[PDB]
Amino acid sequence: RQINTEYAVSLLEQLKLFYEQQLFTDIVLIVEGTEFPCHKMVLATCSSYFRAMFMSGLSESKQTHVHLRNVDAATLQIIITYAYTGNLAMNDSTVEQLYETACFLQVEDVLQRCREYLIKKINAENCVRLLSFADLFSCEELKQSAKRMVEHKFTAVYHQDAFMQLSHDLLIDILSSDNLNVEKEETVREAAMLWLEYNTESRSQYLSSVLSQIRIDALSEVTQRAWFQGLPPNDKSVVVQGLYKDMPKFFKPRLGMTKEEMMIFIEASSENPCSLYSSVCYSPQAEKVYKLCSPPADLHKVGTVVTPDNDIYIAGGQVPLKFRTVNCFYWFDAQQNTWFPKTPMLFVRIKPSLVCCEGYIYAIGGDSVGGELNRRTVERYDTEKDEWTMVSPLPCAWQWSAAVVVHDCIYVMTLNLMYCYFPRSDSWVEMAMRQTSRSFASAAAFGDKIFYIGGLSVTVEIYDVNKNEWKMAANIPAKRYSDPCVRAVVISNSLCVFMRETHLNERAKYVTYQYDLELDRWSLRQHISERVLWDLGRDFRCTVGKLYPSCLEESPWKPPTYLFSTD
Amino acid sequence: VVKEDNIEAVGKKLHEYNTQFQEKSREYDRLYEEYTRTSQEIQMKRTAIEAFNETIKIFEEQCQTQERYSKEYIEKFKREGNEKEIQRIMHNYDKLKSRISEIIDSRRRLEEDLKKQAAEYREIDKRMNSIKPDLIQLRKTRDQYLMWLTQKGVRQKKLNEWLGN
Amino acid sequence: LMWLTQKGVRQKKLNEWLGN
Amino acid sequence: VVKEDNIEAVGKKLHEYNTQFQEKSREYDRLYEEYTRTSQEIQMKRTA
Repeated sequence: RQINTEYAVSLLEQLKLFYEQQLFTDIVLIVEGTEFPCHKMVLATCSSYFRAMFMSGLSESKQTHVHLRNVDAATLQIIITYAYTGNLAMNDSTVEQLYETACFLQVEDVLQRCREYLIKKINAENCVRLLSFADLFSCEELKQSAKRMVEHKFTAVYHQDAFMQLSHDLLIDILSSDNLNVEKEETVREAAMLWLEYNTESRSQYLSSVLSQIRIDALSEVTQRAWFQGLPPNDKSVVVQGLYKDMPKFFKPRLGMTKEEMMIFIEASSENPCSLYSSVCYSPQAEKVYKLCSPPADLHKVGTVVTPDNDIYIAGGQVPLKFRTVNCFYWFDAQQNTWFPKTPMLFVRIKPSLVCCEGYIYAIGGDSVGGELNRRTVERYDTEKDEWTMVSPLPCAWQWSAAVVVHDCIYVMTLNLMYCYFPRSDSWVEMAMRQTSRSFASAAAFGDKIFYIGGLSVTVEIYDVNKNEWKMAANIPAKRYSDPCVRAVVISNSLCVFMRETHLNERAKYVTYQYDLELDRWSLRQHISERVLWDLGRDFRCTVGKLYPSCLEESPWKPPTYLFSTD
Repeated sequence: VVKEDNIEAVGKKLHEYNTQFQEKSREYDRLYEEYTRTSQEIQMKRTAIEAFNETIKIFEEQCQTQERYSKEYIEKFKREGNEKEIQRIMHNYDKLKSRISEIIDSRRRLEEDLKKQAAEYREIDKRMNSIKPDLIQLRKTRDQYLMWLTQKGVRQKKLNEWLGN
Repeated sequence: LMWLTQKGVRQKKLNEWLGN
Repeated sequence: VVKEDNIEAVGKKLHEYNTQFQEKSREYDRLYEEYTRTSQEIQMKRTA
């Protein structure tokens, strides 16, 4: 039936008006001296606790004064304000006490809202505290989310004071999990040692349970260092995705010992012409084809941001016109390998160029043309506040401008107006630029001297920042004139490119190049074969970030050999 | 062409053979893809089993290192009447032996996986060896029919439309 | 042809050099 | 472009190659016509 909602809202606003002037107040709740007159029906039809307390037919339904203990006055006031309206005003300062009061009062709506709010607000500073909270209050979803977050950044959060005050079950369930993102077992060993020495008089009996969870006879990646590295070129990654899989889980190499440099191909293309905005991850070591889910809700024109902790992110976005410009934010995880929805921005960034300047992602322009107050708007990415504070905006429209941080100072070279993009002073001190006013200048983290190869015209200009000098190398080897499909990459902190200059058909000629700085010469690194690597585009996002091949969808879907000579 | 000259009937044959030929090329490149995936499968396995071998070797090295410890620094951990201090090599020995047993079982699992995948690969590898003479024979008959039957009033576009079905 | 046309030799210009 | 890939130079070479190729196709079909006329000639001379 179409239950009337027009009468429902008038009755609700009338009940609120009556409650504000204290009419028909039949119950009086006493919390730590403070009195609150209220109606029994509203508390019953909102909280299952009050419903059971009133429907019992005892003196609680007859006495007008009810003393509620272990309940905060502010939380009870917020609950009543929800009981008489339904809108919840939650904040990061009083969300845990509100959730405690709700679970003590059993308000399904408030409980679910606080649960989802805590889930969508797990950061790397409260992960352990929220995990302890969920363990104390038995919230399985929040507990699992906080456990995954701790496993993702264990080496960064095991120093917090909340980690040493954890219970025994939390320790034995965190250490036993094979999802610990640690490069060496010594980190987990020292974490267990500091945990057991934090409070010795109460944990002296748990030393056996502590030592039984740390893998000592694992010898994951040291045994390969003992015998030799003798294998096909860098085939240690194949052993990673082999020995790990088949393991009794007691000597298993932790997930952090599987993290290996991976080519995160965001908004990439595939052999299928329909999937021209899909995603195919690649390993520059094991030479294997993996699958990726770069588009979350078919979100295109986004901006990949890999943090130093290897956490790929996205900015702005564009859903297919139901392109419908959207702002839904998404964070690519590594353990679950999924995009996490969060607070949307105020400006739709069209394929933005952003980096973690000073460990802090900034929304360096990466928009369109039509107003400096609307587009080209550098913002800030509040990590713990999960907010998007606006900062000094980019003066002119600068598109296809690779954003590269240099000495904790963004040095984004534009068409022909480079500035001193400051991550602290937020100013545009015109920095040494060039004379070629062109964009499409591919550049990755190349250290002191950056190289903005590209111009759609592939001059390898040297970008000296310390000496503030301006030299030049040469050009990309081609024929009469090759097509500039420069894709500057940074594999394991190196000066390389993914030039896809199509020559003799074969989709695009994917040839990686070796850039010299001390010799300042011109060489070639590797040559990605087209037998597996099919159409991938000419200027698509190709970030490089350490990722687990075990968690990466292991799906090649690309037949190698073709063109049989049988005819 | 079974001594026929209806031209239209001879063309209908042409199409029937067209189907047979097309079906073959599809199964031919399918068998090629199977060959390639099986090749990379035994490659990923020959590397995993040699990794297993070298791990068993280094574990035997640790086993004899335990005997070396039974003469290096065991003098100050056995004559004192304590058992918790020796657990660093004594409780790390029995579980190492159990690890040896379970990785031997895992190696047997990988070996039976190898033989079963080799069986399921050779049961179709023999099909490749038998379908290729028939395939080239059908292609030779098609090429022979392309000299006479095609010159009896059929168009190249008609052949392409018969290639689609 | 995978070098001159790749540089920017328009097909119309190629026809002029193919016609003289 | 014979070690001269320099925009205008690369393209001027392309034109020289165009000439060379054109001269050949003309002499090629001319030699084909000569082949055909000589074929019919020896056929008429053998029937004679």
